[PDB]
Amino acid sequence: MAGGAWGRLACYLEFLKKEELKEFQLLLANKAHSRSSSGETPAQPEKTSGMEVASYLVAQYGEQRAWDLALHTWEQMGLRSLCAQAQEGAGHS
Repeated sequence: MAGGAWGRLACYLEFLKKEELKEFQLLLANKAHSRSSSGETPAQPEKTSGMEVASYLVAQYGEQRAWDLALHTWEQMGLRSLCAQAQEGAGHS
């Protein structure tokens, strides 16, 4: 199935769990392409599954600054595999 604007998005977000899915949604909000003198976003997050972080991130931004910033946020953690899979022409494997 396709999504609101995700489909396969939540499949990437099925591999990882709180062990670094939390760090992902965290590191994101620090990087947060605004850049201003706080380095957070307003309204506390409430979304725990990868699916939920999907429909969350498209709300925060849209497809664009969701995924474009996501592909940075894996540079922070060190998920070169994800940054590969996301671009591999493959839709995971």
